[PDB]
Amino acid sequence: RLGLKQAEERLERDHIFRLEKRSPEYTNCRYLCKLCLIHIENIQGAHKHIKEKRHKKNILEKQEESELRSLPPPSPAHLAALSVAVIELAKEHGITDDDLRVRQEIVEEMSKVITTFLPECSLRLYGSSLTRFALKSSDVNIDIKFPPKMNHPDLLIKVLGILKKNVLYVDVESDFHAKVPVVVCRDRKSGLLCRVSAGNDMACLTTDLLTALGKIEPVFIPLVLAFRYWAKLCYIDSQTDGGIPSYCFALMVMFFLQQRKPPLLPCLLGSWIEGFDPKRMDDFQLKGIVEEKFVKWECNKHGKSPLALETPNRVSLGQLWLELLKFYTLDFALEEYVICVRIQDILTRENKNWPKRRIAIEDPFSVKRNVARSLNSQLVYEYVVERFRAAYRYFACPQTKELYYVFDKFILTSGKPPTIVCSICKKDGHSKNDCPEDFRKIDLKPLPPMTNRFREILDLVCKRCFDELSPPCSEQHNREQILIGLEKFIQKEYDEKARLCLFGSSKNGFGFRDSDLDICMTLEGHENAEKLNCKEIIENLAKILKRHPGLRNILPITTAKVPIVKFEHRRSGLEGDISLYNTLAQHNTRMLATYAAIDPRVQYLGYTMKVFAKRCDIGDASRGSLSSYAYILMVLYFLQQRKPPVIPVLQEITESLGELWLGLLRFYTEEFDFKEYVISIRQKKLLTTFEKQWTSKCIAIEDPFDLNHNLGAGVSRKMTNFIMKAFINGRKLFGTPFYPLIGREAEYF
Amino acid sequence: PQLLHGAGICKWFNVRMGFGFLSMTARAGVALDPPVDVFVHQSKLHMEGFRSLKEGEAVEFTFKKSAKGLESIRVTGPGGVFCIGSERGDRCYNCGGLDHHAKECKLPPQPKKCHFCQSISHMVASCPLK
RNA sequence: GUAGUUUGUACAGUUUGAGGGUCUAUGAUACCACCAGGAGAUAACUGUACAGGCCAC
Ligand SMILES: [Zn+2]
Ligand SMILES: [Zn+2]
Ligand SMILES: [Zn+2]
Ligand SMILES: [Zn+2]
Repeated sequence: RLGLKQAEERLERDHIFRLEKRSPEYTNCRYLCKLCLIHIENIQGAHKHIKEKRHKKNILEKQEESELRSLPPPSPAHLAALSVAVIELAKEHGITDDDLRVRQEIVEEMSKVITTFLPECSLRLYGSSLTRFALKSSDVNIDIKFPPKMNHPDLLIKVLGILKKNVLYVDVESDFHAKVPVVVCRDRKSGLLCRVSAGNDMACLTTDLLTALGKIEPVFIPLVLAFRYWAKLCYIDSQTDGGIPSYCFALMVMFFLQQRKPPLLPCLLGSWIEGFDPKRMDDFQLKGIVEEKFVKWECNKHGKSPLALETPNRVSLGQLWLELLKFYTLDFALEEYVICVRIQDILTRENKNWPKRRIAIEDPFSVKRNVARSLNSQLVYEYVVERFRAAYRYFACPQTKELYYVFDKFILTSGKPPTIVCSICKKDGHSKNDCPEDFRKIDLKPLPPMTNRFREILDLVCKRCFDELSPPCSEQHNREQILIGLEKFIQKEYDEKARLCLFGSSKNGFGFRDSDLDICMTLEGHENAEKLNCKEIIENLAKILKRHPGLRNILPITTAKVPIVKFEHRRSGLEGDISLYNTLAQHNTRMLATYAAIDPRVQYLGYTMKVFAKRCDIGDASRGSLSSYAYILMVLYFLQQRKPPVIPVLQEITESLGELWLGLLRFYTEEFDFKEYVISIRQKKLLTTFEKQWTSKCIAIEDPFDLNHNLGAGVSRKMTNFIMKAFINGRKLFGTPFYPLIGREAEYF
Repeated sequence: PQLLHGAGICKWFNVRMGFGFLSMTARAGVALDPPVDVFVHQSKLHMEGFRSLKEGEAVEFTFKKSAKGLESIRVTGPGGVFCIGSERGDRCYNCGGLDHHAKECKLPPQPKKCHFCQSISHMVASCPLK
């Protein structure tokens, strides 16, 4: 009996504990690791749980935590040295009030530059720059307040172009893909970063809240200079790289000053509000700052709340700076609690219905959304805890020289580069340069030299997909005979004004030999279906075709642009459609047929795309992939982007075939960005996803006429990965030379 | 191999320097009465690593005659298996045995018992009678 | 609220990597000397726990 009680001590040595009652899902499991949070079944499995590499990293994590948990408390000489270190960080290159004036001069100069071209726009310095919660080499936060009679991507692009033309604010970037689309630049006079945003008045009100707190308390100004210098010394500040924003770090230390007993900043909502309730705190909407001492609030009756304690209590900056890292390494639960400073009380994840596996912070004036959503990967979070550990290990250890401290790179980085989760795919285990789904990085395997025999093989493979599916002229004769017969039948039965016009699979250039007879109806004296009772015509024609002993498969459909009837000719056994003055679908089909009629290579490449998508399990939208219509659209988009544009833009008004298709695969692997640009015809410009706001969707393959739904907005990103794998295979299986059996070339492909 | 085969037992073998003598009961596939003595070296043992022989174990060899006496050119175990070595490579931490190892071990876990005095109070490296 | 096409980290088993005092040669009658308390170091596949990513209902 006691043998098992002694054997379990080795398990208990690293966080294994037996569970009294069965879990709702982990029923048969009996044991649990505190560090792994994964239920365990039996003792031999627990030793098998000991061998887990996840449990191996967790043990080192806990050992580091316990190692620097018990550093000796700082001496008064140590406190004085820490105070000297934080004031020299704050004064030598950290933003002082003099450097705050320098930042204000920078923003005023940039405002002069912008208002020279955009006088209706107005620049507001805000954010981590102005708040006196800054850093030595911060990025300036600037909001643009503009009249609403303009496009926000258009003004952002214009500001980006102005800054690119400007020679002072160098290093202009167009990061329009983050949670806030921001222009980036670098002020040369200060030599520090600057950024441009617009419309984030919630963060402007938060900035005013923080700056009022700063005019109240003095330790405000050095504390986040020190904290943000640690944060940029560990590369946690890059929210684009899965980190946490600098403004969120400002809010983090504001919550610290709120919660560091005895408190040094008062909260915004409290007991002085008679009739206040913690649960309905989101209903207490706040407003701007009055006299830099109060915050306004109003319910749709109003009032103001203090931002000051009536005595600015003075404690040493070194003690504050050490206990900040104490709080945010060993005292405050980073993931369990949302960092919420609207109330002194602890606010959980489900209280704002947010996930529970990383850090969440709330914007004071945007309490609906989590501003700390950029934390995704668990490994990056554990590295962040490790960097907090390295900071607390150094700064609470006495030094030799004489006590002296300096924010060295190597003491906190420990030589290890930061665990940057991939900013493109947001998946751990690989860096930004290691993203497989990155379109632009697919260049690691340049092609072997293209033999002309290989070119002939590719030409034959691309040609066979068309010629095996090309309709013959006798089918055209049969279809026009069925056309005139159906015209005579509908005229003699339903309405003599009915005239027939072949379109679609008979006449779009994409139909096959046994395709459907898609026929448009026209009425004498009627140029549109709006004047016609479409449902009555559809149902009467359906009844009459049912009465026809020569036409079968009759069925009305109302899901098209105008209601249609699908049927089948019994004698030819040929399916077909009847469409009444299609509103747009017919115009789009006519435009596609005109694009086909401009160059038959469009039909050749499209048939090749259809067959190659079929063999790569992505044949049509009936199988969940891109439609053959979408395939034709992206083919036409490639022909546009293959400069000089092989097809033109109708709305704006000599490569070999196998190499044309291989160049389509090459373009849709690496020469084109799906997440950044739009596959659409309407403009010759490389239409960005930021222009059309389809950054939330995977692939922006947009119809030039059907602007309502992006075709790729119906297509998943894992289907995007599948078709990207198909394109890469076309670069490899179809794009590298091979000499298979005659007729088996495409089958081998 | 060479026609001068043989079989027998291991009379003696030094682990440290790596040679010995075998009591051969067979000579070139023909049984002997009485057995004779044939020299063996560690290099004659067709094994990888630091080859060695356990005294008293059975061996099959191909031998030769030299000036110093009979010497076994190539020596293996019965059926071509590897040899053992003089025995006077780590035990299972689950069970204290070379029979299995811990991943292979499926018996329920054992208390931390010292090997020398067979007591669960202490570990064997801190045994008082060691 | 739920399915769909998918990343990591672990998961149990299988197949390969050190066999886990590994390592170390000194060719003709002797070596094995002198312990840690530690549940075993990768690559591949299968099944998978969990969050992240996505499209539709
Ligand atoms: Zn565990
Ligand atoms: Zn990636
Ligand atoms: Zn065992
Ligand atoms: Zn003992």
